[PDB]
Amino acid sequence: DVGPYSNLPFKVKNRRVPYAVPHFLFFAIGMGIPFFACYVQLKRSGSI
Amino acid sequence: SLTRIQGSVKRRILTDISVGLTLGFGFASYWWWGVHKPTVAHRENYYIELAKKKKA
Amino acid sequence: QFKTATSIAEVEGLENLVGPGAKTGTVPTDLEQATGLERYELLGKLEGIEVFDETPLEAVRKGTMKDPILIDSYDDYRYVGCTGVPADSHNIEWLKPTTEKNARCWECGSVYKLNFL
Amino acid sequence: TATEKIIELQKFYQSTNKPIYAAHPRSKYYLIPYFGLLGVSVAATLFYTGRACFGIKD
Amino acid sequence: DVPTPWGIFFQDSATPNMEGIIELHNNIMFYLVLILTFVSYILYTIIYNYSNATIVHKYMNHGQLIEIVWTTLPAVILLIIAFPSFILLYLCDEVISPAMTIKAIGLQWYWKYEYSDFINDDGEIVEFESYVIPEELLEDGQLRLLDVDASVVVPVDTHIRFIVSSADVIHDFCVPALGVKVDASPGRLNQTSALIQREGVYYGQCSELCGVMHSAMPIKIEAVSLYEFINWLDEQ
Amino acid sequence: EETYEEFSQRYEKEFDEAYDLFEVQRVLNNCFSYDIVPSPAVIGKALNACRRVNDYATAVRVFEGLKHKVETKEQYDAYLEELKDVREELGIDLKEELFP
Amino acid sequence: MNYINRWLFSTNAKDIAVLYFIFALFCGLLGSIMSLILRLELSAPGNQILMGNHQLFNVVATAHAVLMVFFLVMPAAIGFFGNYLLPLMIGASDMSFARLNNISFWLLPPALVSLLASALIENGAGTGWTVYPPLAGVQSHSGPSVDLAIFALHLTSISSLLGAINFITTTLNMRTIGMTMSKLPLFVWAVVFTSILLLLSLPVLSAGVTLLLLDRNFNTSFFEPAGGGDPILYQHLFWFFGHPEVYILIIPGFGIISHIVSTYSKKPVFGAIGMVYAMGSIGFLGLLVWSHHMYTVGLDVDSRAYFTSATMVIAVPTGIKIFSWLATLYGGSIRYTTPMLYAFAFLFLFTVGGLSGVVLSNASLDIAFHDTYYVIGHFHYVLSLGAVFSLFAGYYYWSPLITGLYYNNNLANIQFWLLFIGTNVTFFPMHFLGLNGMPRRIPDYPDAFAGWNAISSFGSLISIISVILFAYVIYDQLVNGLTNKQLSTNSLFKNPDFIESNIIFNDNSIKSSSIDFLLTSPPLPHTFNTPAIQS
Amino acid sequence: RKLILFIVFLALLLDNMLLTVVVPIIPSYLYENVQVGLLFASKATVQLITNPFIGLLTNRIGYPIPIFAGFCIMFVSTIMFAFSSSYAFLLIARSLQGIGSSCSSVAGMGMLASVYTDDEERGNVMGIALGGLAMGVLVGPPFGSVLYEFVGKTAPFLVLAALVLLDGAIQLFVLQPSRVQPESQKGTPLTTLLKDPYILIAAGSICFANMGIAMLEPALPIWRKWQLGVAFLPASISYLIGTNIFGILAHKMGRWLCALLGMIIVGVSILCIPFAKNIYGLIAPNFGVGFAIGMVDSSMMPIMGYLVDLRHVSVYGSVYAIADVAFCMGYAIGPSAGGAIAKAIGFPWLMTIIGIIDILFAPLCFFLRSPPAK
Amino acid sequence: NATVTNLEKRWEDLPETDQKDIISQLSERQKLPWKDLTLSEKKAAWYISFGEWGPRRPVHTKEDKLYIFWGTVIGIVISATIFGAFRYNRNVPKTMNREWQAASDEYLKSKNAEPFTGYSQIQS
Amino acid sequence: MRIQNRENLQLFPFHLVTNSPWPLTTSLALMSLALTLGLTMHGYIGNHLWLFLAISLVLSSIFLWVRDVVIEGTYLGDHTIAVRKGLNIGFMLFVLSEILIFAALFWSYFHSAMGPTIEIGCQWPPVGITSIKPTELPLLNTIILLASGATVTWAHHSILYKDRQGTLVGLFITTLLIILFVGCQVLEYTWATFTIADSVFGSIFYAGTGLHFIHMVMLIVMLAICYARMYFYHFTSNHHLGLETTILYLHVLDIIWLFLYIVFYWWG
Ligand code: HEA
Ligand code: HEA
Ligand code: CUA
Ligand SMILES: [Cu+2]
Ligand SMILES: [Zn+2]
Repeated sequence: DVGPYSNLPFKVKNRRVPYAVPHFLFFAIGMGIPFFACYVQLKRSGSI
Repeated sequence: SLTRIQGSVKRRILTDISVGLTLGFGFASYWWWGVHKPTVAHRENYYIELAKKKKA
Repeated sequence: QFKTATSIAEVEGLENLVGPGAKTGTVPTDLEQATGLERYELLGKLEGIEVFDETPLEAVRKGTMKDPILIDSYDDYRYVGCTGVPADSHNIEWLKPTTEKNARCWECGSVYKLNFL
Repeated sequence: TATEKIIELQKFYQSTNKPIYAAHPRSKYYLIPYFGLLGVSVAATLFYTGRACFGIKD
Repeated sequence: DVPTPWGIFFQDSATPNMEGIIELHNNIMFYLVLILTFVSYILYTIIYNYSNATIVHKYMNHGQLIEIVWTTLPAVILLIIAFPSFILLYLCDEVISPAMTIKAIGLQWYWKYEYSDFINDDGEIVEFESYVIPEELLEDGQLRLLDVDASVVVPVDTHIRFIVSSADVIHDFCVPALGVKVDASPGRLNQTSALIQREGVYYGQCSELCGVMHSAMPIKIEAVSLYEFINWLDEQ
Repeated sequence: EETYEEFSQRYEKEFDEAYDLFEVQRVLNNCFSYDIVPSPAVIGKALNACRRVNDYATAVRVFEGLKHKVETKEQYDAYLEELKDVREELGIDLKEELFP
Repeated sequence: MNYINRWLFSTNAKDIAVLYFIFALFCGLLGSIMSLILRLELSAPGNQILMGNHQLFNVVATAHAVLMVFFLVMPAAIGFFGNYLLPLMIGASDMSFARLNNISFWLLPPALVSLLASALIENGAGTGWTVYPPLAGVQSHSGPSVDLAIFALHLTSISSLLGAINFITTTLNMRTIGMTMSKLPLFVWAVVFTSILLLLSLPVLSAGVTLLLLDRNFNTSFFEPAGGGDPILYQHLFWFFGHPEVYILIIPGFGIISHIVSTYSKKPVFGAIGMVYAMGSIGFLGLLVWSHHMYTVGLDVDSRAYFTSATMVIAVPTGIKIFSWLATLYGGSIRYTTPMLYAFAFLFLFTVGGLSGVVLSNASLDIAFHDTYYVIGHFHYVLSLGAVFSLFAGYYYWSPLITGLYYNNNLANIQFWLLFIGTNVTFFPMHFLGLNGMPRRIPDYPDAFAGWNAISSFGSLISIISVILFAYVIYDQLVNGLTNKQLSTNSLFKNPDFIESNIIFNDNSIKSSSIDFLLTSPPLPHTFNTPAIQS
Repeated sequence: RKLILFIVFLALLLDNMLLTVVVPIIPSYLYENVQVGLLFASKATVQLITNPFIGLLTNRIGYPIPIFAGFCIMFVSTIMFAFSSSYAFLLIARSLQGIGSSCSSVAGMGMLASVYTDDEERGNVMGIALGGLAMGVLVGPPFGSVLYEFVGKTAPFLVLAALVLLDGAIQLFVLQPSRVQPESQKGTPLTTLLKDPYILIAAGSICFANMGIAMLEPALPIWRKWQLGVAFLPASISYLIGTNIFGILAHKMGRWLCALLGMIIVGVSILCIPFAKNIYGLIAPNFGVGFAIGMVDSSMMPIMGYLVDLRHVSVYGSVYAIADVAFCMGYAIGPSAGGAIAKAIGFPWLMTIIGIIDILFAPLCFFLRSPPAK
Repeated sequence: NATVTNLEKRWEDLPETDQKDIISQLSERQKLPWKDLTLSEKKAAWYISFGEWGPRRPVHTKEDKLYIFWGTVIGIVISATIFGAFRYNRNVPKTMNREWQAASDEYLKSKNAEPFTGYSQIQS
Repeated sequence: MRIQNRENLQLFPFHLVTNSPWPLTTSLALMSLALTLGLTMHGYIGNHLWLFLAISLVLSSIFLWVRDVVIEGTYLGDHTIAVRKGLNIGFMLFVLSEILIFAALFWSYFHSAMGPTIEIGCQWPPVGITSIKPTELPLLNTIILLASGATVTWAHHSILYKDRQGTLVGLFITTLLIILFVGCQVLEYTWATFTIADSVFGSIFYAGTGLHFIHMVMLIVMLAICYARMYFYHFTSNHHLGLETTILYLHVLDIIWLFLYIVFYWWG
């Protein structure tokens, strides 16, 4: 099954949910994790 | 004659290394005679007048 | 797992390279314990045969289409790197001779053909 | 047989059809406790590292 | 002195050491500008002449005269730079007779100054401590995060030796205009020297990290004349 | 380390032994890759090699490389007054007369 | 079960590089967002986003340094480009110790969890990237925060050491039939030279951090000056790792640039032996100078003199590489593809970054620049504009050969221009702020430093847009990647020569100097069955 | 004062570097027991002849003039290396280098002893001073081989001459040898020093340590191309580490015990040498030998001055000249005698005899635990 | 004539089985002595081998540079719009007012500060 | 490459390792060890039965690696002349790394000893700290280590001359003679009058002479695994890489102990 989409750990075609959701969620979580820590530590010390 | 050309790249290298240094020295003799020396002159003339007032 | 070989003419696979065993009360020798790609080396070096070659490419003659340099391969392709006829003149240029096409080495011009074994 | 079983386990590990760590009829005793206790250790260091983020102590 | 809004260059100097630092920096910038202009011109030439060219020179790859000329020239520049650097490093220091000593202890989030001289027979040594004025209590015209309640006061034209130590963590004494940047470790005494040529006010800030309120630890030095120093010392 | 009169003999010899079009284009590609412009005699051999191999485009692109290798325009116009009988006998037409 | 035996229980070296890439993207997104949080608070004077917490500002900086130095640049530069490319270029099937490759990969995810849990289980670890001893005690940081951040520098150290040993032991006895160790490509030499520095530098860091841990938790008084210890010791034991580390990030980049300069300007590299000896000298002289980081601690007057001399000697070896790249580019033909734009933007910005370093190596001038934004602006050009540019160039160079799918040229050019403008707008005014006297690691600043701080906060919003466009470029590469090889001639890595016909070119298209670009479009799992031959 | 130690370090480093750079190049002139022996002996014999005269002259004139003279002789010797194309001319250049090496070593050691009066400080400074010899011998051969293979012959000598010129500029800017200052009072004659036994055991401890080395390098099977660069590497590192460690540890441990242990290690390593029958087997012993030699230097060199300050007059120069003569006594006699013994009995037998003598002489250093005061 | 005339407007549209027929008809038409070839064949031979089709096309066409330029402009206009929105909602301390930065000027004038280039705290 | 039936066997002498589950499991055990050790020291756990489980799991994972590393050389038979050289180079580059963690601790001993601070009265081993006499038990340790260095050579010169009883006895004596070192140095840690927190002297002495202890438990394990693998006929007279790998670890530790006895016990 050697070919162009054979060495990738994730499936890109012939898929129930379109690949856009998995692609966008990765970057959204990556760019949203550094805000949750700030929220937790701000709410742990009085400030809103 | 006009049908015997032997060296062309070497002269290009020599004319391009002898112009990248003239420009460099031009842009470096403006930092030391147009940005540096007058500042020191102003600094010294300020100090050669702060002492005359104290003397008087 | 089967009949044991005594020279590399009777080695038809990994089934012929088990060998007998040592006797109780002795330090076993390498002819009494060797199984895989290890014993093949032992059986080759006791005769003068080197199983794993380390001989570089031919740098004696150039290559013409009528008379090409023959590279031996067990597949349909083999990567060959050319460095020249005097053997270090040409820089290193890599080529992929194949069973349907020949490499030609854009700078010096050597042609390489593939012999399938 | 004798202490030279080496010419009998070399005909076994070749022609096995199973991974090398689960081929002998002894690997169960090593592999069941290990994979059993690892899933307890990794499930206890994720209960105290989420229970500490909330400020709970013992 | 005080920083200016859209600053580009150093603050004004008031001690010989900062003047030497400025001179050495302006000496090095000469060679740095020359090298940058050379590289920029060569890149321009490559872009203008050799962009999508028909002829490829694939046999000029060795060099022997030119490979010695980018290996020896840079060394000469480094030696020329290293001469004045060593001269300044060994020359400028407190060669003769320090005249006053100020011990500056850096606690957690303020400063503590002692004048080691002016001692009575009973240990009446002059001492005070410096805090930062909060933004709520500033008067009309004071600088935010730089004005303090007590400020170091020194005479003009006098050698001053600062001895710096620490009580909690590693702080760092800084007065940019005066050319003083020394460290404050918990178990060693460091020393620096300063001579002031003109009267005025000199502001400074801490450098090494020490915790939450690392941004509120200003330093303020006034350079009064001798008569005003004598009058001020007879009140504290 | 090679002189003009050794370059202009080695490449004549290499051009008088090419047997295909790949070899002709290879030898022409590494002739225009030195600091020496090829002599008027070497290009005379290159055109005969292109005639044995039966190629027309290569015989016209050869003249267009001289226009870029030469420093000025007078040298180009001096090459074309000595490589003129070779053109009007073989039949090669310059690109500025075809307007391709 | 086939998935688990190919992507969790793995031995193939080219299947671990893809996991390294997918991890590096995540750990480079986190650090960039944590940097944007910093630059949105340093915008105008006062307390803007983080309401009054000066803690949670130091934590952000520490997590931004540790994440983007240890979790992005090292994994990308040693794993995705070293594990994947070295065996193919030297002609070996797989590495010598594959299971250590798997363990080196898999020690990183358990290291990210500790760092992320060291910022939520208490106030945090606001000790700076360099965890200095007298502040990182149990009087200022009292909790399991610094403890859990010291453990994220142990697992990473183990991974780096096991990778270095494998790289050194693979390039010695796993070469092809005719590759002596003087015909090796430049990238392999760079990886070997960095793997030696990793061996000779990591143990000192491990000893220092372990001693700090013992001082915190087992009251041993190594660096407490109330029992006979000195904090300065830690500084030594840290900075012996500090300077070699800084070169480990940059030597792998250099070789990458070399390949690009050799391929899109059709000329072999000027003086390869000179370049290998230059890399060797840079590696060797990176161990004999480490105390230019500490001139203000109170050293002798003859220890400053030695280090001010031993630091300026490194300028000689790097000039050889720069001038060699210029000489390589001089005579040949240049076609401006997207890797070559990055290669060109690395020869100029890195020079600007390294030239400011010669101004800070002097012991005399360092009393005006230490703990100031001059050092910051110095190291961004060499880190942010020197290494990340090389990573992007390597990606745009080797992505088609690895995945088999092409990418849009126009969006790549747009991303490059936006990154260029943003990085040159964000890091340059820091020089002016440093010259005028602004210290490091301060949330709030006096009223005078406002203006430039408003200009450096405008470039970060241009760089984040470049990151988002990079995400979309990856999306457009993965989907409809087969039909993006006819839009532009960027796909071809070498174009026809002047005399070469199109018909002859289409029959003989691939010309290279290494085995890298002759392989199939996605490389085969087992690439070499019969050994490769060299003359 | 530390600049003084730096000057002495530089002098020793440059001297040993110019002494050792040749072995990359000696095969070209030569093309080996007998031919290469003269190259070794020429420098050592000339140095041995010239040490006592410099030791005597230092009292009359002082230190900086001999230091600068050794400098000038070294520069002239480098230039003479540069323009040599015959086997005979090399010997003359070697012999000219010998005087400069002798003068630099004797004057530097004596002046370091004079300026530094305390015992522990004297040992600590002399260890770092002696480290330069090991560092230069480490650095020389690779440097010479690389420039010979790349730039061609006569380049390494020009580079080393440039480095020498830098050293001379430093010496001029630091010491400024402009005036002549005779010492406070004349020292004891060399005959009186020869009468004293403890100084004799101190000299013999250094003398017997170098025999195993001096007999070995002339006979190594190295006289491919890469082998010449790495041939002398291990002993340099061992000597460096040994000197640096034991210059500090000697005072607290006790110098007699350190000397005893070092000589025993020398004997053991020499005895272990002839077992090996391949070139690589020579790697392991050499380290140990080098390390041991360093100990026997760092503990035995300073004590000379101590004896001078405990039973004679505090005038240096002659005693450190005695130490240098003992140091050089092995390289002048070795190649011109050992081969004869090699013809007489054998090579391994000679090595075993030398090792046995080294082990036997070890107990005699116990006598230096405490000497009678004057 | 029609088969070869004006190949500059048809070559990239023909299939790869009608392209290998023209090449195999100009290769048996070039064996004849030149000067017997028509001008159209001379143009076709030059175009088929050395022409701006296939692997000889430029990386950037005229309609791609405008695209890149107007993609960068619209990527710089969005950062400006996002940054301005974060600029109206700020915490402005009491000190950043013109009537407060002119009072510090009198203090810095009385205690002579920056006798060189200048002192001024007015930045609105 | 012209032998008759050559395509039936590999064409290159290198090992293609099969898929294994151990790298992931060791990482999962080290994660648990790290988090539990970081938390248990500050509360949050209480019970000390989790850290022990983590350490036991890590050790068991290493042992399960070495099982598969032994079945691939003795039973399957994939260790050619190239693989053995690679393994030797690997072990050398780990010994080298483990030697450079002792240099740091030696530089932390020479940085305080030379220049003692004002707080401690300027003196090594300071007032109130009676050092360990170097004419006692720390001589038996040196002599036992020197004897052990000689007894394992009689075990490697009896496996090349084909003597079995004479290769088992040597290894037995070596294993029973490195246990006495640990026993002596665990009895000298209970007859001492200074702990790890009484000085900078009692904290660097217990941190360079305590890592050696951990490294010599490893030799006991390695020598047991080499006696048990010789009793069962696993070693040929020319293919034994467990003995060669173990002998280069004993001699290095002896050389290191000869530096921990003249710099820590005599010098003061
Ligand atoms: C990653 C890139 C990188 C590299 C390669 C280096 C290596 C060098 N670094 Fe290092 N440096 C850092 C980034 C880097 N550094 C960082 C981040 C720190 C610590 C910051 C912190 O801890 O907060 C540090 C540490 C550090 C400091 C301490 C800063 C301080 O005092 O606070 C200094 C200056 O003192 C410095 C300067 C230099 C120099 C001169 C080099 C040289 O190797 C650079 C050589 C480059 C050139 C010389 C360009 C050559 C170009 C030519 C055209 C040659 C022409 C010839 C000449 C110019 C004569 N570096
Ligand atoms: C790794 C090097 C690195 C990187 C990437 C960055 C990123 C950025 N850094 Fe720098 N910065 C440092 C070096 C680096 N920094 C260090 C070491 C510190 C800590 C110093 C300390 O401890 O005090 C620091 C901290 C730091 C601060 C806080 C300084 C302080 O108050 O003390 C600031 C601004 O205040 C700043 C500036 C910026 C900005 C605006 C960015 C942003 O512009 C980010 C730029 C955007 C990118 C670089 C995109 C990244 C690309 C990807 C993620 C894709 C990767 C590509 C592939 C995998 C193919 N940095
Ligand atoms: Cu206080 Cu910093
Ligand atoms: Cu540095
Ligand atoms: Zn070729």
